[PDB]
Amino acid sequence: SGEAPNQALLRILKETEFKKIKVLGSGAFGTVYKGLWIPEGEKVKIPVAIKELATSPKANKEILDEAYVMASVDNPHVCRLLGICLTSTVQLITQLMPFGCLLDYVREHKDNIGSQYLLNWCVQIAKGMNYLEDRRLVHRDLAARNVLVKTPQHVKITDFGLAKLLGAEEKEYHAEGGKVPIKWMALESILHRIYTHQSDVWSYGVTVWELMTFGSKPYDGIPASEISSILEKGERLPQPPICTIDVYMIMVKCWMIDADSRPKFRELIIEFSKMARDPQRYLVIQGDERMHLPDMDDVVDADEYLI
Ligand SMILES: CC(=O)N1CC[C@H](Nc2nc(Nc3ccc(N4CCN(C)CC4)cc3)c3ncn(C(C)C)c3n2)C1
Repeated sequence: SGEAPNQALLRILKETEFKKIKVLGSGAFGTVYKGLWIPEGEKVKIPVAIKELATSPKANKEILDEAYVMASVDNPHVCRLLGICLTSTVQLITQLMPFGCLLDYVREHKDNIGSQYLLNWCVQIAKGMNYLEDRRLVHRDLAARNVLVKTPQHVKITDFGLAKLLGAEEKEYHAEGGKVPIKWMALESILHRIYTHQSDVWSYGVTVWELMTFGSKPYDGIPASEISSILEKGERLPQPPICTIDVYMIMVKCWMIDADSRPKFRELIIEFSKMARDPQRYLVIQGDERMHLPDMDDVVDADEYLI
């Protein structure tokens, strides 16, 4: 066969199995709800988020593309769809990520986040992305806002509203118009609308910068139309205060002009894993030693060695 059959199950869930309990988020697109899912006859209550959007035939087409992608992934560091409800406007049903997105989380808990948590998040995000790359999937909107927190110890990548699947012999995605976030975009993406796993790596680099600065805005103040010019001249995001040159050098590499010179996600996993073994040698954080939220230099556990 040209390509491999996608045999994922799309699950359809009766409206009467859910119970919206509270708006969680709203704006633009639609709103996201917190709820409970109680499958029929089972004795189980599953905390869920329910994501919708008035009915426009343009919207439903796009939310179903998103369900398609979310239903095709299965990994501890990715959010998968639990199912869809076919109400007048189609709802996506996902597992509830109780602590919200990671951007707001690091802003809110700035003063209580130790280096161990920061480096572990980098390892986990890299594992999710490496998985998405295994599934031949280019995310195209990786950012701190699109990483969610199941616990402070455990995060997952979300938001496949722009994700694209690539043939077994296709190696780029050539996009069109439509608002993409320029400040997380690789250079090739901004000049040529080309996207690859390697341009996800660039976006990974920006996301890591967001975390290290406890939630700063990339090129704060700068109008998007300028970014391509800044980047072309050779400018990048500044080294975060807590960052050793070891860590910042990794961010810089994710931002090479030559996309094949950037690190692979499976390398990002290895490098950050090693740093996670001695956190304080790589991030310098005032008060690090006592923080709480609810030669073997080269040793890597096999679980983190992925080839
Ligand atoms: C950037 C943006 O527009 N967002 C990010 C969050 C939301 N999308 C979302 N949220 C989920 N859960 C959640 C959300 C906020 C909290 N609190 C509420 C109380 N605040 C003091 C602190 C945070 C708690 C939980 C969520 N769970 C699963 N998903 C799916 C769609 C992956 C979620 N999406 C919309």
